[PDB]
Amino acid sequence: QLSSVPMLNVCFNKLFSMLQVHHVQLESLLQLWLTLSLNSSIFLYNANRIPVISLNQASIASFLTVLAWYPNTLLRTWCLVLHSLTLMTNMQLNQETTAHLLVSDPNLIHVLVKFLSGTSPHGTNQHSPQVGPTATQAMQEFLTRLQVHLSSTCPQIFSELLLKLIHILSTERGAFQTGQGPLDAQVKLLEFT
Amino acid sequence: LEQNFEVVSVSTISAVIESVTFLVHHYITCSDKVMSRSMTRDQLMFDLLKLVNILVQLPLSSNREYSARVPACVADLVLANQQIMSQILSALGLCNSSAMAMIAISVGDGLFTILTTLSKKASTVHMMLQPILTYMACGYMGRQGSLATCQLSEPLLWFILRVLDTSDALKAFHDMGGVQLICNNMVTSTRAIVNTARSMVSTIMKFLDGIHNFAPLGTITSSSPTAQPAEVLLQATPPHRRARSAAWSYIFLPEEAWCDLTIHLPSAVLLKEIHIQPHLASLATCPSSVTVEVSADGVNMLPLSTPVVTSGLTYIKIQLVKAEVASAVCLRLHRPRDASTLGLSQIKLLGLTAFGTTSSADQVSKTSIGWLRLLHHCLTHISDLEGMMASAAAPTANLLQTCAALLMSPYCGMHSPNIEVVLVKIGLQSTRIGLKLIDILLRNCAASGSDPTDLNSPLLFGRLNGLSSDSTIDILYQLGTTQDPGTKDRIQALLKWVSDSAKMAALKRSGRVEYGLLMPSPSHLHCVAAILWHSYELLVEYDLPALLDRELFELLFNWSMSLPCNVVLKKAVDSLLCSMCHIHPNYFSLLMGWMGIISLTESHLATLASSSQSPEAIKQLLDSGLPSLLVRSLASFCFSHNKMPITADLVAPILRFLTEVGNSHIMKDWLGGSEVNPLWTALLFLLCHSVLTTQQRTAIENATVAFFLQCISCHPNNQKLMAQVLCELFQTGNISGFVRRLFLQLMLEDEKVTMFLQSPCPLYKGRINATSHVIQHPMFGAGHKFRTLHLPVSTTLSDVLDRVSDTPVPVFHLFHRLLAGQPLPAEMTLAQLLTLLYDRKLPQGYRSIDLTVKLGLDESLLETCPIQSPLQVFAGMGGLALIAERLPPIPAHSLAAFGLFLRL
Amino acid sequence: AALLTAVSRQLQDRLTPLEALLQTRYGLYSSPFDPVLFDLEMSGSSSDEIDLSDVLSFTSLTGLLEVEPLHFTCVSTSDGTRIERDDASHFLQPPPHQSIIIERMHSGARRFVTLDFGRPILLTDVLIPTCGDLASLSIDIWTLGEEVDGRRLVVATDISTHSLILHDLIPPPVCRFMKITVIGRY
Amino acid sequence: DIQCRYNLACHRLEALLQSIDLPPLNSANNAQYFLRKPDKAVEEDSRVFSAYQDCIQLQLQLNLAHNAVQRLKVAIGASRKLLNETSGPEDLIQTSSTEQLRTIVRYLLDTLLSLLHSSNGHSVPAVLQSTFHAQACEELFKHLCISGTPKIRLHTGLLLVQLCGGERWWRQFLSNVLQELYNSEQLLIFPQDRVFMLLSCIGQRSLSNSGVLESLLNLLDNLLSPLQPGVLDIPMISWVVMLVSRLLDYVATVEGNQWSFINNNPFTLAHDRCISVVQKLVLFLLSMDFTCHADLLLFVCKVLARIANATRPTIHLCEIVNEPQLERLLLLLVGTDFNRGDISWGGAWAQYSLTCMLQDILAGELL
Repeated sequence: QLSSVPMLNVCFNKLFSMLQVHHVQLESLLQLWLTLSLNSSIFLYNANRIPVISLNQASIASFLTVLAWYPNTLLRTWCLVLHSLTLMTNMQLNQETTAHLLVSDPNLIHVLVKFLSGTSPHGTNQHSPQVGPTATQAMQEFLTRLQVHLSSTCPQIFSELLLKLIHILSTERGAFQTGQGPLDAQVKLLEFT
Repeated sequence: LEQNFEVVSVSTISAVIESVTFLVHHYITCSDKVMSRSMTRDQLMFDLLKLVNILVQLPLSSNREYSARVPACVADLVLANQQIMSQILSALGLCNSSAMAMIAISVGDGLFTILTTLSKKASTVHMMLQPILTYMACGYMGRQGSLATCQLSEPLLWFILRVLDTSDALKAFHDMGGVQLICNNMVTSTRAIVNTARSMVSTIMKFLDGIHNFAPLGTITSSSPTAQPAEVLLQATPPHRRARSAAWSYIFLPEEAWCDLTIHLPSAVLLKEIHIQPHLASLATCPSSVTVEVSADGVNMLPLSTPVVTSGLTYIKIQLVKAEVASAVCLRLHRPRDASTLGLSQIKLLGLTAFGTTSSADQVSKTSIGWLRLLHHCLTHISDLEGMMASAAAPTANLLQTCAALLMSPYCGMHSPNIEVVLVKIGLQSTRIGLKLIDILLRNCAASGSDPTDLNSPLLFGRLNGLSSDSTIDILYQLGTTQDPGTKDRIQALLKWVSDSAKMAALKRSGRVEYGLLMPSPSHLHCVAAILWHSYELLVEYDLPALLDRELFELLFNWSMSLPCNVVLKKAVDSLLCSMCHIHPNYFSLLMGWMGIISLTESHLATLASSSQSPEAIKQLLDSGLPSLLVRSLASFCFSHNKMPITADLVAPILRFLTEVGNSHIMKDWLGGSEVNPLWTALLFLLCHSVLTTQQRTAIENATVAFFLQCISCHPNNQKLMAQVLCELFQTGNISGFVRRLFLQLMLEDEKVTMFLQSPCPLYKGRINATSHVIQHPMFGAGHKFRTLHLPVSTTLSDVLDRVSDTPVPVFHLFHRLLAGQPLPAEMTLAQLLTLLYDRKLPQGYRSIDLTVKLGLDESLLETCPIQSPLQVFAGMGGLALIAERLPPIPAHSLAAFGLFLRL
Repeated sequence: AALLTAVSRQLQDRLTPLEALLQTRYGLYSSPFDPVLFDLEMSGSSSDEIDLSDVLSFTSLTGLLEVEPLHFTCVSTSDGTRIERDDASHFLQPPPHQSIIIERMHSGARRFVTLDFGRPILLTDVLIPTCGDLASLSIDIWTLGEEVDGRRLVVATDISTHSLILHDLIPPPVCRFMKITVIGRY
Repeated sequence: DIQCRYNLACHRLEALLQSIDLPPLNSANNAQYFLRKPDKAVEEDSRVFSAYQDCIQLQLQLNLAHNAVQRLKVAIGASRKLLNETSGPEDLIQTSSTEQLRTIVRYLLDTLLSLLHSSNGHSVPAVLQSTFHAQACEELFKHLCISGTPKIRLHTGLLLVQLCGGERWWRQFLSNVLQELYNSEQLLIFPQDRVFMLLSCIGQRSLSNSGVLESLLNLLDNLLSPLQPGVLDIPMISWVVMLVSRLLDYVATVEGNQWSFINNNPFTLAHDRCISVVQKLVLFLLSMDFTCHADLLLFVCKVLARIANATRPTIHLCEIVNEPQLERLLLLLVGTDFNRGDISWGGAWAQYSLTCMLQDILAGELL
């Protein structure tokens, strides 16, 4: 009879709180949250889908900080990040919308730089510097959902965030000058700007 | 690496060591999920580790600001820095055994060499021990208060063994408290880890039904409408070489850069390797880069890694470091770099399913066994520090339950006998620990806390109570036979367990912790009986007749009478009764008082024989005249077809009773006595050589052949008497069926002798990886030290020593009590040895040959003639000519002639 | 029901632990220790258990104990098909399976094999397995003369989907030679 | 002569049978012994196969020779064995051969299966209720299924389906039969697995009534009752959980699949009876350690999800688990305590089963 949605909110907010102290792994928690929010919604991922599991402001801030210093974030950890961040742009917080929380957070620009300058830092095997089509599409839907959610409220902050992204990539010791990072994701970001 | 660093500043060396250590730890901890194989950055990291190895060997100057111009070393400052040592120990922890097994081309060998050089160049031993203790205490990221332990890999385990090799390192390890921390980390990791053994679920699924391709079961789809269906790519048959035509060809539009191939497996399987075969005739059509998308749900593709460059490869093999479930696999293939067409020969998805015949074809890190490997090394490396390590491991809660669960788990990296040694020394440290270990093995095997609500306390639920294996038999036997103070309390606990099991069986019969008393192991009861027999034989200091109780003997008698005769548990209780009759001669007289002998059934006769296997009970049974009464009444029943009536159903239990009591040598001499001599010819007259029904006749036939074979077994005057009886039978037309039964099985089958081996070194070849209940006599004992083999007399001693142990240089040498201090040759057989022993003090027809195996006139023993077979004595008496007369691709004329010359 | 219950109780009483060990470990359910055997049945021949998933979603030869298995030798000439073996003490041993192999089969025609027992017997049981390749089958038996005392045992147009089964021959014929004519499907 | 050779074969087979040990599948070590099939056991089983083949061939030759001897005795003029009305029927059953008893019971089972297939209403007036009660059905099921051949066992099982499907005690019969046969306290040496496949089939034939699975769940929550605050045993609880899973899968077939990886290739139960079963299953899921296996965790997840979707009010995730217990369950899913780096808690299969478990519960609640 009682809805189990608020208990799931409490325990997932707890897990996102213990993300900072290395108590829980990031990529498995993101996969679990995405799987539950996708099935409860039927199975297929859609950008026009509100998650059933609601995360607080401190959970998103801890997630962005953990991403802001996560060493050698793998590429499909990054795709889990992009799909999850799209779903938190769909997510309502109980004020300020969560897309405004994402763009207003200073860690998101470092997240985007670390994605666009990731390349293959381990270099264990010979790999292409491009990220493939799926990561490019996921980044495109994430930026599109940011644009849609902040067109009415404040598009100037999103435009300034995009310009700061291009500025940080385009300076000296950057991804644009050194040639590192995906070409496809940077080209799609340029087309979106 | 070629340069030498002499007067370089210390701060530069420390910065280099810290930065390279962090870089190598970042390289090892962060690796791609997809590995693909067709100078290297592994060589770069290994040369960096070689540079750190050179830098830690540098001597240090007195001012310590700069290195020595040319005691103090740079390795001391490496040991002082906690971050560098934590990163090195963690980086060796994430390394598997596959990288280290090259022992030095990989980075794990570089970390091992750096750590070994740090151990060698340490100023004091405690300076090397302190980061190790910090890494054990910290866990994963310094976390405490939860079910978190640091991951111990096999290379890291080997490094800690090489650190704790020296005696001062072990003493400093106890001074730091590392033994308690190892035990607590063992308990918490055993609580945290669930076993991945295949268990009994996979057995039922295997009956109800190294990596296999699942591409033919799947269906391949492409989102491009112009693409071919590509179903030939999923075929299991590989395309032939130089086919000159692509199996599937895709035409690329100029705007299109990626082509997708999507394979939907019918069920989700574990996926390990993906093999893509390009067109061999033209590698221009080979894809430039391939990325792999997998999906556990099958509709939402979460891919694996970055796109792998596949240009100029005849075969694309994509291998996952981590096997992941995938019900659907999608493959995005890039446009070729030069050609505009995509040529694929075959696509293979290699993996394993769960729950089937396809579910078939590092353990230190997965399980909690490496902590007990360290505990075993600390206990058994040096005997002087052994007691003080065992006193260190004593106050740890739930250690014995964890060690027993690791003992009877499947093999997870370390063999069961060393687990047994750890359990023996922990139980032998104190009397309370010994009684606790006896309680765990027999009555209650569960955690002392036993709190499922707490969810962080250890719990040992899931292990069956009172469960037996050969390991626990060895634990109980070594606890019983050890003559340390507190032994009497352990024997009292064993006898209390036996008494409580008998009372629980009585209450089960009445129909009114508890599971161990409800189900006793027959092997455990036989082990208790063997402990009692060998402690009575050893003349122990504690009074073993005082520990035995008359009411316990009565309870065991009623429990043995209640069980059916075919039950193994009745044989175990009868072995306990035999041990108590051996220790107490009055117990056997009280037993015959219960029998009423001054109405016998089959369980009565079985209990009488098994309790009368002991020689004092042999003497008392011979003095009571019970086998005399049975032999006269049996001869009367034979003549029919003080006297006692014998029913026809009772006859074969009487013969079985006579066989089992005639296992002994005194009653072997008694069956050659003048009273029993009419019985053999009377049995031959009873069976009539073709009244009794057919099934009764067949059963009494088998029992008569077994009885005569037990009578004549390596007893030369008995087989001489049997030859006299048989030649008198043959002298008095054609060969009957039971006569041929007797001749073949009694006469032409070679005689087999029971043989008992005693070795101080434990023998492990005969033991297997299952539980079994083989009830034997309590003089033979139990455990890996004692072996019993039932072998023919033609078998050599070399085959015996090969059967008891592999022994692939110290050599095991066979020894005998009569042959004191004289080695036995491997070339002789058991028959020549029996001839020698019958020449010496050992009586004819002994129960078992006693051989002593100790690790390191023989030709005169080889010249000794073997024991004559019953065939040899029978043909020496001349009955072979008699059976030649009575008898009615080898040629048949050879056989007919051979019979005619057997007449001669 | 009452006879079923009583004979079931006695059948439980007949069981020995060694035969039960054979049943639970090797899947062998016939009793090897008991010398007496009541009946033998042969319906389809070349651990035994039934597939409980497939069945739970025939006619058998009965008797087979006073009669004797008989070795046969194809010393008589056969046209169109040769006899190859699949890879009274001698008669008490079972005969080997000798499946006939045609080097070329061609539809809607006639072929036959011919066999000899070597001595006159009384033949009572015929078991021919069903063969979906074949349309019709017939067998001709004779003794003394080839056609003087020749008699046809059976005509079988049912050989495609039914086995040719003769449970007993009530006038038991005296036979030494047989031929079996096989006709393939159209 | 054939009797002499047969008796020689029987003696060597009896000695070879005394050479054999057999583990009772009480632990995972005996299970691994059955899974490995070691080469010493292989050569022992090959020797048993050779000796048994010699015994059965020589027994068949002896019986053929004996009936030929009896036929020639008839040919002389001696009559066969004449039957006596003075002899009682009980000694007539007693003196008869074992294979004669098997053939008689087989023909009686075929005849009774023909009676239950009657043209007049598909019913039997007396044996449906009066002749077959619970005690007689249990005893006859035991005597023909532990001791009998698979054919006669299958026929008497389907016969007992026909007679006692309509009785209300069929569910208690099946739960009791499974409990006494598969108990670790039981010492009956019988093929457990073929009887288990028979038990799955005999559950499937009466599966349209929900009472059989209800009684199985009542048995299952009776077994997990030590775990809620007793002695708990893995094997027979695993037997019960497999029977429940196979019956629920057969329900899914008669009515792709999220639980297809566990497969090799009016039913709706009440909530208040099921909730204790599912809560004890959650406690068993959280209470696994190195003594337990993830191999039972797959079935606990599958059974728990199928029961949670099976009830007419779908079991919410609130009452199935406590909030610290749910936090613990996600710690088993995500968290460096239980899966560390490359190492996964119970492998990838256990984590996938836990994910599909939570997926099925949330899909049942939200629908």
